[PDB]
Amino acid sequence: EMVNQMHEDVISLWDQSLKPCVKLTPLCVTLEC
Amino acid sequence: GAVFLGFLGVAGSTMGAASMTLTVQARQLLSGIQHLLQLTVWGIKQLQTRVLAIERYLKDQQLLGIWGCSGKLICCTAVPWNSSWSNKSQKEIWDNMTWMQWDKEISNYTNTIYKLLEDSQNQQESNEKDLLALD
Amino acid sequence: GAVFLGFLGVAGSTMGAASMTLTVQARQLLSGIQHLLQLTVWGIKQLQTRVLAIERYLKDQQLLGIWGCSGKLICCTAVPWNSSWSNKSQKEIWDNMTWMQWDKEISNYTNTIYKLLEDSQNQQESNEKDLLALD
Amino acid sequence: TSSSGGDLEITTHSFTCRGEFFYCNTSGLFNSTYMPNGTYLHSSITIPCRIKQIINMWQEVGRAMYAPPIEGNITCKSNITGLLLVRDGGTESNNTETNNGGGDMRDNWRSELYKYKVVEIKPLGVAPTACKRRV
Amino acid sequence: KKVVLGKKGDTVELTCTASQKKSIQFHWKNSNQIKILGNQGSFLTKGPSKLNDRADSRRSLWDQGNFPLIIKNLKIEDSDTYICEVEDQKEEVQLLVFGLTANSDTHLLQGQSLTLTLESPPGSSPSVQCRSPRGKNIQGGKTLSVSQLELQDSGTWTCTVLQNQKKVEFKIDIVVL
Ligand SMILES: *[C@@H]1O[C@H](CO)[C@@H](O)[C@H](O)[C@H]1NC(C)=O
Ligand SMILES: *[C@@H]1O[C@H](CO)[C@@H](O)[C@H](O)[C@H]1NC(C)=O
Ligand SMILES: *[C@@H]1O[C@H](CO)[C@@H](O)[C@H](O)[C@H]1NC(C)=O
Ligand SMILES: *[C@@H]1O[C@H](CO)[C@@H](O)[C@H](O)[C@H]1NC(C)=O
Ligand SMILES: *[C@@H]1O[C@H](CO)[C@@H](O)[C@H](O)[C@H]1NC(C)=O
Ligand SMILES: *[C@@H]1O[C@H](CO)[C@@H](O)[C@H](O)[C@H]1NC(C)=O
Ligand SMILES: *[C@@H]1O[C@H](CO)[C@@H](O)[C@H](O)[C@H]1NC(C)=O
Ligand SMILES: *[C@@H]1O[C@H](CO)[C@@H](O)[C@H](O)[C@H]1NC(C)=O
Ligand SMILES: *[C@@H]1O[C@H](CO)[C@@H](O)[C@H](O)[C@H]1NC(C)=O
Ligand SMILES: *[C@@H]1O[C@H](CO)[C@@H](O)[C@H](O)[C@H]1NC(C)=O
Repeated sequence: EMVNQMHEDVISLWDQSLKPCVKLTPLCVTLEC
Repeated sequence: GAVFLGFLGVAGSTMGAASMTLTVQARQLLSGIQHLLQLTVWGIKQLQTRVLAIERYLKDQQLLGIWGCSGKLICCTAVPWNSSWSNKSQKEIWDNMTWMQWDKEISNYTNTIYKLLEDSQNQQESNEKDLLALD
Repeated sequence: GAVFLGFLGVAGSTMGAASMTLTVQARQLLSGIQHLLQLTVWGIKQLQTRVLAIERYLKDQQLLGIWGCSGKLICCTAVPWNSSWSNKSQKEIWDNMTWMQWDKEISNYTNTIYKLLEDSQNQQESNEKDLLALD
Repeated sequence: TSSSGGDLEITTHSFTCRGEFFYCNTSGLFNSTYMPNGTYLHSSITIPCRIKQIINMWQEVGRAMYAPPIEGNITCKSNITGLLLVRDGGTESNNTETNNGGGDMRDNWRSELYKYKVVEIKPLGVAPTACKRRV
Repeated sequence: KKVVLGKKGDTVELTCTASQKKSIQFHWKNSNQIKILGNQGSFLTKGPSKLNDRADSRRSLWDQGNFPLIIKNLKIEDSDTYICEVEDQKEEVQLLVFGLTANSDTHLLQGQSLTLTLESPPGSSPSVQCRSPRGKNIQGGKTLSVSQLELQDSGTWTCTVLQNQKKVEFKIDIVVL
């Protein structure tokens, strides 16, 4: 999990590193189908 | 106990509570199984405390030395008690006078006990030589 | 042992090797006979480690306390072994299973031994009182 | 023998330069068969990988929308350490074999950490002796 | 076992469950395990199959642990078991898609006849229960026919086919002139 830790360190790095102009991210909150 | 030390009980918990939380502090720490350009100075001040903790820690955790149980966490001495000092038995003792309000009852024998304790340590040294005077 | 601690042997060296490098660590440390404006922060981070070394060092080097040999580096307990635990004799023991691959063989009795050990400590306390019940 | 396609980042050589990446099809270097010879052909000559702007994230599912690029004059070199592959397998196959692709970082940075195994110290150790106390 | 069905022209939905609810690695793979659709971390590996051109999935849902798989414009060959192997189990949908039509194309007359053809995929034992605007419950198997076709039979015919516990409705359009 040291590898996961490096992973999350990198994901932490990338976003103040890289600036998405308009990020269209998705979401849902549980409502069963 | 509010700090790295005082770690053998909780305040208000009377004696027996803290006395037994001794061993569970042991058993609980046994297995182990933003940052500003001037956060420097807070870390710094954060440092001392921990050192001083160990320092005092030893400093008399050390001088449990002349008391014959340095290093450890639990003495049992070898002195005859003076009922004039507290005149209480373990039952109410450990369950009452949540220590902070316990030792004030004996705020004066504070050094008489150190007296008698180091005294019995020297007593042991004397008997060791008495016993060794032949073989 | 890669750090200020773990200082009683070398990895891969099986048990006897580390067990004896104990005394030579003793005997080897007995006699004693560019810097950047922000090197600050490295020194800083360098600090913790050493403290924490002593801190953990004690922290159970301390709680060898209830184990009856705090402070020191070498216990000998007083418990009856369970051949069910390892069933090995010093010969292969010390010369094989370079410990890291030794204790995994007993990765479960990890706390049963602490059990029996503190248990025999309390056993000693009980016998001390039995023996003192007359004189 | 098969670069099916889909989301560009698993198939195409996708790599970070100018903050952005270079996206071509399965035309280059992806082809050769091996029975005892390769299957391609034969300075900076050619291969057509171009840039997009609306990328996907390797991080958390969901799109993203980056900026118009720089006028030009860019360059990136490299030193390939290795490659990322899985058989394009199945059960339709008869004696030809094909490998085929990678987009999970948790290995993308694990061709560099097979060594690193973090461990605590368990510097408290148990062993047998013939050690027991006075009764 | 959990089937789905299609209509030779529709889409369909296929389900994948996950308890961590976390977008962990799933792959969609047919009977003999070609790769079809696969979560590779935060990505979808359009596998090397017959379905390098069609299949898909609602992408957002993954960060919920529900991974879908659709087969758009089903033709009878996309009819095959699938599998989803999210963490330690391999949920199998089974899709047996067909379609149907009638013989007559544009021209019919009153008192004539018309027949049916249902393009089942192999291994199916369905039963065609078929309807009419006039209540002609054509009770039988595949090839449904009637010797009476009239102006009153105008209007489409709600035809249906039972393939292992399900059916799906059908046009049989009827136009005169
Ligand atoms: C303190 O009072 C509470 C009453 O809610 C009691 O349960 C608790 O045992 C008391 N503390 C001690 C040390 O007895
Ligand atoms: C303490 O007790 C001993 C014997 O029990 C006695 O000789 C001594 O005078 C006592 N001292 C005090 C201060 O009570
Ligand atoms: C002091 O100790 C004696 C011992 O017999 C006991 O009877 C008495 O109640 C105690 N008195 C006080 C005030 O603690
Ligand atoms: C502690 O004191 C309370 C009253 O002050 C009493 O009810 C209780 O019994 C005492 N503790 C013991 C162990 O007797
Ligand atoms: C016990 O300590 C208090 C502390 O204020 C002191 O006043 C008192 O005199 C001491 N006891 C005796 C017997 O002197
Ligand atoms: C480990 O193997 C080496 C051989 O390369 C040997 O010299 C050494 O004695 C072995 N380790 C121990 C602890 O004996
Ligand atoms: C350990 O040994 C003692 C006696 O040698 C025995 O009574 C006990 O059951 C043993 N326990 C295990 C876990 O082997
Ligand atoms: C267990 O101990 C017995 C004691 O005599 C010995 O004979 C036997 O070889 C040992 N077995 C293992 C697996 O250590
Ligand atoms: C340790 O194991 C090796 C191989 O199993 C053997 O050669 C060696 O003699 C063993 N150690 C002892 C002390 O027997
Ligand atoms: C000994 O430890 C192992 C560690 O994996 C454990 O699986 C096993 O259950 C333990 N022994 C017994 C008898 O439970």
